[PDB]
Amino acid sequence: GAMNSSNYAELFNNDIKLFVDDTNVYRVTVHKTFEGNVATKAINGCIFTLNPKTGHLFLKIIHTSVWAGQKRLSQLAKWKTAEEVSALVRSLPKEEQPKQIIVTRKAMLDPLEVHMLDFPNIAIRPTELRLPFSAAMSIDKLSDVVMKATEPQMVLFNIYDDWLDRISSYTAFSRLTLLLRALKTNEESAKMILLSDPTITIKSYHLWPSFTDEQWITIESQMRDLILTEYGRKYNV
Amino acid sequence: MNTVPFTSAPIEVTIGIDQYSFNVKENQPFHGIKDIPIGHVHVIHFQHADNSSMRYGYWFDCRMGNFYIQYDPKDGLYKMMEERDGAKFENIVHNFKERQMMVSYPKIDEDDTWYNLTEFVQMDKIRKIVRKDENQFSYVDSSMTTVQENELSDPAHSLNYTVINFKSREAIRPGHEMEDFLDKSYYLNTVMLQGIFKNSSNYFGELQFAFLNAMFFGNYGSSLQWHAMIELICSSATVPKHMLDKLDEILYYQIKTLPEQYSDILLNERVWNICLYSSFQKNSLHNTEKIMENKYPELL
Ligand SMILES: CC(=O)NCc1ccc(C(C)=O)s1
Ligand SMILES: CC(=O)NCc1ccc(C(C)=O)s1
Repeated sequence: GAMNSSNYAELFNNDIKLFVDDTNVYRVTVHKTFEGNVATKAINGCIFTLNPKTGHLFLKIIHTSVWAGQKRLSQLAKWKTAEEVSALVRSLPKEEQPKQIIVTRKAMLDPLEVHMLDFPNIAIRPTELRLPFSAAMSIDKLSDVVMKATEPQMVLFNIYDDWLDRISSYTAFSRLTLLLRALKTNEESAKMILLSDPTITIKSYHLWPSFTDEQWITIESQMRDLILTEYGRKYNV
Repeated sequence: MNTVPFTSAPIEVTIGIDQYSFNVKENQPFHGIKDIPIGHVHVIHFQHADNSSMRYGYWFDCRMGNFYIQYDPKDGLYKMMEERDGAKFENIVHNFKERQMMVSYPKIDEDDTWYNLTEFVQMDKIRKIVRKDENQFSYVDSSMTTVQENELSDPAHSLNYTVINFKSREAIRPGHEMEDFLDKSYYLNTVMLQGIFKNSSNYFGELQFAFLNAMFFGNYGSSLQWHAMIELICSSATVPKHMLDKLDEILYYQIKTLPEQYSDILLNERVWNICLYSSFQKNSLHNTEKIMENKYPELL
């Protein structure tokens, strides 16, 4: 059934699984028309499909042209997400396909189940975890490739850079979720933390800075402080 | 008018005949039911006084033979049987009427209820859903499961209902996943109506058969089937106009006939609110929505 705290380690076993987050598929700016009505302008988005064990993010970029002439776009977006995930699985060799796909929003279950009826053996699951994957567009390099896109495109990123050479996937996932949670709670503060030291660079090909093990501890602690911080500032504690 | 005689009534039992029912006491001198309207299918059903577990009964059509009821003390139930010796049957029936040992099927002459509940039900088609071809009548009881329920265990004792499954390859065309799931007209009209049933009468007959078995026997899988066949129509944007008008009448008389105190277990809140208030057909079932709202506004 659903994925939660009790069965957290399942994400790092050796059954190939993917998380799908659809929260950045359909994105709009809302603006005033000349007549003073409100209208939306869609901007490019992406599907966030992540193998948590290996770090691979199959980022499918959703170009705004896919919404042209379509109605009910928030509902279409969940079905478009499902169609692209289905296409991805089908593109992959049988031995590389998800044994499970975990959707971060329950509204994706029926769209995905319906698009994956050809794959009765892939479990489509929800999760009770509040995962921060919506903050993926606060990763500069991911945001750039989405906004620059002029056509549908899929770009694979390792979201863990080279961390798995030094830490486990459990730990790399925990780092990733703390970074994203921080970025989601205060993007300016979070980014300041990540980049305050110009000597630690992001190697062109990676998403995050080349922190040493001890620098990550520091970074991770500061991200915690931030999330505690904004929590007070939010609730006054 | 036809007759279903009883050999005897050795055990105290509540006897149903269509939507009517009466108590018979252990060894009370009861020899059956007379004046049964020809032209309709009928069901004669039973609930023992000592074990209200297992309602059971027989669908039958008096035009298909001479049928009687005889308690079997080994199997412990009232069994329907066919009498092939037609003169023996006429002789038996006549004696029991003369001694007035039969109850009369008590139809009010204004009352089209039974017709309106069985307009599309046909005993020969009943034999297709309950398979036991050596008898012309069909046995159903509370516990019988459906073919679909058995996919999700004795196939001989199953209700072979048409498989309806909205998240199935049959229901969903490649490339129209969203369209076919949100508007089931393809599944209703092409897969089901054109493909399996052939016509809406057949669709209506299975839907009617499912309801009556749910109501008379509290057969759960039948209730699932009845609700599924409703929801398939209500969730289709493109339904022939005459089918919608007929559905409204079917459901109206079903809701009208349902026991007031059984509505909590026979009526699916989700399906009915969806069908009446959110579905493509939310405006098309005027009679049904009006009787539902005045009789079971709790459910909604
Ligand atoms: C679903 C899944 O994780 N499949 C395994 C991979 C397929 C392609 C990959 C790369 C490295 O491009 S990883
Ligand atoms: C044949 C089948 O499976 N469905 C169509 C039906 C028409 C009438 C039926 C009953 C039971 O009277 S069933």
